[PDB]
Amino acid sequence: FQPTPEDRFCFGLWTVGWQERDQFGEATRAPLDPVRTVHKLAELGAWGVTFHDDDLLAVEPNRDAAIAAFRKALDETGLVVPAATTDLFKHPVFKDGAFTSNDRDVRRHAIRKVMRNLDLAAELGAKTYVFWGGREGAESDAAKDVRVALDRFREAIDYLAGYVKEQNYGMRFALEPKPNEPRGDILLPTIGHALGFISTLEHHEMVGLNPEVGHEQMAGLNFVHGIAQALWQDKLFHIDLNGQHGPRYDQDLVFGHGDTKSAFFLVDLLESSGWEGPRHFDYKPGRTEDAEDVWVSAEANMRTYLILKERAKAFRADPEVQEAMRACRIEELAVPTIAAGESYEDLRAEEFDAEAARDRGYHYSRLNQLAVEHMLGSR
Amino acid sequence: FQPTPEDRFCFGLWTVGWQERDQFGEATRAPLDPVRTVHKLAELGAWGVTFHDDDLLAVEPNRDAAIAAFRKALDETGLVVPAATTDLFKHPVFKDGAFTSNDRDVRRHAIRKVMRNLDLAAELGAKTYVFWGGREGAESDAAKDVRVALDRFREAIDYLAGYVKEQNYGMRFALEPKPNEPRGDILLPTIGHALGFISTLEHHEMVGLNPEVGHEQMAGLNFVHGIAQALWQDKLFHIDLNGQHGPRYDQDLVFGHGDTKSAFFLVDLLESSGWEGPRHFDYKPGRTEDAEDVWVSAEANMRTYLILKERAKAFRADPEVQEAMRACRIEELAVPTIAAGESYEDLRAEEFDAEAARDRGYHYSRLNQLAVEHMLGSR
Amino acid sequence: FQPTPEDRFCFGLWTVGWQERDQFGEATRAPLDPVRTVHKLAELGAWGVTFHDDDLLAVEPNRDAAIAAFRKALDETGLVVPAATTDLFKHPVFKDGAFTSNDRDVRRHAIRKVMRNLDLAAELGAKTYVFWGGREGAESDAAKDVRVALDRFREAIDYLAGYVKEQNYGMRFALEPKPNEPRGDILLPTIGHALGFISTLEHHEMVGLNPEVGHEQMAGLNFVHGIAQALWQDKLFHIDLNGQHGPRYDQDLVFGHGDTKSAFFLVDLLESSGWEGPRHFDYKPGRTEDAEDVWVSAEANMRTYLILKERAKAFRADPEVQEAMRACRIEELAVPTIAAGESYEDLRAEEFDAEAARDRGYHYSRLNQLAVEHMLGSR
Amino acid sequence: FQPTPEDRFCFGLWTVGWQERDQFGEATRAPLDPVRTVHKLAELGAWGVTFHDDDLLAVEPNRDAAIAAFRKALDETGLVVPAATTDLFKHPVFKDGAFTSNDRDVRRHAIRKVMRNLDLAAELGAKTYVFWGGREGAESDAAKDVRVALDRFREAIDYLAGYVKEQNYGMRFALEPKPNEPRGDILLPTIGHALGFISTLEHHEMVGLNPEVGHEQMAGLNFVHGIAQALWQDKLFHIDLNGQHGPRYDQDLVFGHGDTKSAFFLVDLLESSGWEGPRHFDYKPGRTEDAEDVWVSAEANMRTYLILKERAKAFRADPEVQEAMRACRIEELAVPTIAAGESYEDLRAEEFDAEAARDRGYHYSRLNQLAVEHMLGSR
Ligand SMILES: [Mg+2]
Ligand SMILES: [Mg+2]
Ligand SMILES: [Mg+2]
Ligand SMILES: [Mg+2]
Ligand SMILES: [Mg+2]
Ligand SMILES: [Mg+2]
Ligand SMILES: [Mg+2]
Ligand SMILES: [Mg+2]
Repeated sequence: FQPTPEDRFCFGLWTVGWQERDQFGEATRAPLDPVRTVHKLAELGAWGVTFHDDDLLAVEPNRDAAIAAFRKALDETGLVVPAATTDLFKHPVFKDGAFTSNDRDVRRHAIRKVMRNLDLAAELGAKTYVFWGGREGAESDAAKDVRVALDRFREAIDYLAGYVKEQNYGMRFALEPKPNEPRGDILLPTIGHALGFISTLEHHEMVGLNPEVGHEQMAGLNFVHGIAQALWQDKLFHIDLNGQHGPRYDQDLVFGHGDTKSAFFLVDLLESSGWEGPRHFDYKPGRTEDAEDVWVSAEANMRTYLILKERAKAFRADPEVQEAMRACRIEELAVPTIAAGESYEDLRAEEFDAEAARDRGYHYSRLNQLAVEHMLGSR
Repeated sequence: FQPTPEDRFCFGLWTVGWQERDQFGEATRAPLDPVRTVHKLAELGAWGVTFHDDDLLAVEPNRDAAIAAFRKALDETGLVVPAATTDLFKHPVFKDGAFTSNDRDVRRHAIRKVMRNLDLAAELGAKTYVFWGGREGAESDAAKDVRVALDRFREAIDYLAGYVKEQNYGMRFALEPKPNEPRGDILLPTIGHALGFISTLEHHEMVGLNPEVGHEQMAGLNFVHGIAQALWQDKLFHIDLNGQHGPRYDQDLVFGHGDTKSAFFLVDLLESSGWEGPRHFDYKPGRTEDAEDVWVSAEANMRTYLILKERAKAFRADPEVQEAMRACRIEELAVPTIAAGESYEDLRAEEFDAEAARDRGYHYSRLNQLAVEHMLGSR
Repeated sequence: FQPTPEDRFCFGLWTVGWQERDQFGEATRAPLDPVRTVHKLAELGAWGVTFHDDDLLAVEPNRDAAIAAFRKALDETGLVVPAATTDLFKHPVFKDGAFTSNDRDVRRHAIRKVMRNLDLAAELGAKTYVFWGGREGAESDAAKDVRVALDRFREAIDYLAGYVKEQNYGMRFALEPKPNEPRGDILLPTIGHALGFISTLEHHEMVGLNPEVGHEQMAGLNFVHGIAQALWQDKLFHIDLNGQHGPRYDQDLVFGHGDTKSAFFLVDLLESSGWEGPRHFDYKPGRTEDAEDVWVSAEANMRTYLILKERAKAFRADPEVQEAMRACRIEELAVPTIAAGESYEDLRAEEFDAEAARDRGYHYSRLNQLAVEHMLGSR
Repeated sequence: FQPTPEDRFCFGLWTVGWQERDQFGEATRAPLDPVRTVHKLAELGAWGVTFHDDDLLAVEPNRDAAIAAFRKALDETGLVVPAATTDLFKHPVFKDGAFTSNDRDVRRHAIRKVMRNLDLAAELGAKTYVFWGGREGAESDAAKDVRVALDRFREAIDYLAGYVKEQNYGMRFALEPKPNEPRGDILLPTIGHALGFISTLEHHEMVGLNPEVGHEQMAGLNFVHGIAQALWQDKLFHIDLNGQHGPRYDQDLVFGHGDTKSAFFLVDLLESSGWEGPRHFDYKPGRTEDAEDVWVSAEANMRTYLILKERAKAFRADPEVQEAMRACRIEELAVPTIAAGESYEDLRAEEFDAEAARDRGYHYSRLNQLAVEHMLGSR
């Protein structure tokens, strides 16, 4: 269960570099030099790293010197930068939003900040750029008219998309939904809301999703179903893997360590679909954990993914599972409901005896049990 | 606070006619004759009624005789039928889904059942047809590949949309999202997921949403924000009003009796946007309630809406509120971030002093308090 | 992974016998003869069966004949009856509550109904009697003063406890908490609330808990922590095992098929604590499932428990895990904070350098990863 | 709606003094001098203030000078200190717990820190001392054996209770339940769990609850029902008022601004029960809000409470409401189920015709609607 380059595992600098200052307590770890993160991640088998613009400054406040030290580390290790993003949430000026601040001068500041990091991302070869609208939203319904906020959100995203097209950066945008926290409610709270928003964009073709396991689970939604819809619409441009124990604060646990059963079926879907995107982890080591524990937790993300991958591969390869699937008539769902040359009257000429068929079973008990037994390594 | 025809209040037959058989107990009220519902609703000031195809049979099992008695009641009262829908969830053959049953013969049965009621809906003048995919989904991830289920869901909806176009019925379709119950997870679980799905339809122009207060709240989402996005995309084709106390079983309370503050801001948004759709109630009187209580609860829906409407009208008309809104700079959100003749270099030529502006306040405390005081009738 | 009598697995008649009529659809399975359930469960390795009084009537409406057929089946198989309970929730007269109905004649009916089944339970050798107050509660705050409802709840439970003492039945009572459903909120909504209530009872010594995995999880609570507190107070008199996917309707999935990670740690705690109670399953096979699927799902409960038991046994036996636990200083939590002969001034004479110790790590990353790897059968 | 001393309104220093640094951003307000808070709160009509030990140091790092400046402000204003508490959650040494840290030296540090502030609280006349175990818990099940953690929790609380008895401080302890945040799960997660824990204490008589509106609502529980049980057990020693929008991060909104309907019924219960405790607010002004907004938000807490108090007083005084309550037979719940001289055979001699009574209604529709109409100020 050792990670390989083909696994395309990657981490944000802000994950292993998180200082673990929470709502009720001080930081428990010192700032981590991104240069050390790049070397330690490379040594563990990570293929790539991602960053917010300001992550580069964790120990070096001079932006030019911080960028140079980052690139030197990437040169020495061969670590790739598949994606980058903007910090539009820490600085107090974004307290009311970034792209959707009431204050026009703040909105323009946000756009300019992204443009500078778009420039840097392209030079590093990042072909995907992530947008998490963490400050876009409100704590009360009177504070923000969401129709007008979406006007400004659409305006910012389409403006930036036209910018990258003018520069011929060849990049795609990935919107990261989140239902709440730090805002009482965040705009585009789920995979679905972001998909609906994307379809109104002038530049819709180059905008897709960066769904996060824990974010959809904060709303109690099924992450596997959401990823299925993202794949179905060809909008899975990025993914963020972690763990979460349902609707509460964003926990950012190690992938597989929240809803493990859902993680098993997520890996099953990613692998079986042949999705070729990076397996990116957006997690926090934990406030109990020291500097050495950090690398244990980074390894744990990749190892858990690899174990679940083997379990899911064995699950689908098992003749007992393929037999159970046929008993459930799962493959019959792929047959079109309507035939190619079939008219409305052709359809209404056929009848169905619903009373003869009312006692059909679908035998998911067997398939469900084989799935669980495979996950637990007992088959 | 007496309802008028312009209020466009309507009820489904299945709401006041619910027998109150739940997961753990028998029915507490006898079947209600739809003819009596039409007369009692008309007497209370309702403008319209809606129905599932099979609702018409509550006391009369002969479909032709049940339709005739329904139409006679509608004739005598002047009650309108703005919308109709299909029962694709009670009969055991739909236990695995209707449009997304594994069994092709069940999928075709579902389509034919809808087509018959589309025919009847058009004759009654319903110009909106509602689809709640209550059986579409699964209790376990192994049971249903959602990519393939969405293929079949899209296929059914587009097929039916082409049917109504061929018949020149002039109707629009309204998809009703729901996150769970009766299925462990339902396909298209939120307003967002349905919007994303609609955008892939061949007949996307004639398909929109029927969001339900309690359904989005079962996922902890902000119903006012979701309706705002539906309005923003011009997809609010129908609405279902009721109450809910967050993530639990679907409660179907009287509108305003769950999250009252959210109901206040929902009415504020519906009225201020000028949305002209019907105010439809999808609720249950309650298992403690007898046949007479039923009509008290129906009146309570309309009365609560009307009180909240007056409170929201007074809220926006208050000079103190308009002053607070200006202090918050709410109106400045409507100013485009980017000017019409502004280039990228024009934008990057301007700078922003983020440190000079870090202590700006937005003064939502005052606006929030005026909103609450208006809701509570104290202003 | 074959069940043995020492595993003490048991099922309620209402679990495998559930007809799968839900809030939105008809029953999909026919009534199941309890006689057949007793034989089929015995054949699968179940050790015991439990029942509501009225479960015995599923196919035989004559109570005396139904009891006789039940006892004959138990005689032939050697199946034990460790516990019994009362149906105080199906009949319409309980629509407002049973012990806490406003109507005094309903409260007295409830008490008499329990007394009759207490009599039958004793004859069958049940030494634990379960109380699920499923109708005790309200949908609105105005409907039920909970202080007065708890007066009546306490009165009923203490009255019944004195009855069983007068009869020398030697039984204990197990209160089953549930946060909601079918009521908007149920009285004694969690393990905690039931413990607090029990401590006010005259007969507190003979009253404890029947916690259910899915019930605490409907409130987002940690079932393992709750069982730990129940064990800590010596009040775990019964347990109900199933699965649930967080806050939504009560799902009654196969044990281990909801939050599998929590199920792993629950089995770890039950086994390591040496708790000797029965492992009772309160689940539903599923509405997609036919009569044959039912027994697959019953077997699946016991098999999943047994696999998790082996994984947890291997987890604790692993020297790597014991080493990780020592690194975390887990065993040091068992050392009393205060020594036996230590005064307040002795304690205040010692000082602690909090700044020297601020960077201590607890190394849960390693222990967490070993736990997950053991659950997944990879160690 | 102007606050008076009899309203007993109070605020923690940490509420209006919160700097609004959250999980994703910097502080937006400067540290607030507690001296200014005492004067500004007094001017607004607050009756009291409470504090964590370390709150006194917000602008003055010398503890003796900070205490002296605090007491001078209290002298000048006549503001009372009804309660105090300990910061056992900010400092990194508490990252694994305070009373339930694995490390014995940390547990003893926690106890000594509380003892010093118990000493100061007594001098200020605080007769209630609050314990929020915010760091007591875990993010994973392997990290903390809750049985052993509760041993140490009980040990600390009983030790401290014996200390205050030895000193003759005459104070009572108030345990503050919270389900999660900052820990994945917190020990004693609800009102119920704390009540059960209290009943095992040697010093149980002097230990009760400090329930917080938003904390129970984070678990989806009914705060009014929980307060009812606390009152019923005579354990409501303190209360914390704020607002929350269901299961998500702890929001700390202005009281009445989350679940307003529940706040209405909470005020109804507090006032009608005659509970004489302080009405304490534990809230945050909001990250959008500046130094002046802070006092608007403090006033808003008291004003919202007072408006709801008037609405609830008018509700109960309304003859229409008393008539509706009688129709519901609410008063009949107060009649004991069993008569004083009634034997088991006397009870079993009476019979109940359940079929004659199955169609009784309870008419909560009318009472519910009158309650909502009163809350909205329309009666
Ligand atoms: Mg996150
Ligand atoms: Mg992320
Ligand atoms: Mg509903
Ligand atoms: Mg509906
Ligand atoms: Mg259950
Ligand atoms: Mg149960
Ligand atoms: Mg709080
Ligand atoms: Mg508090």
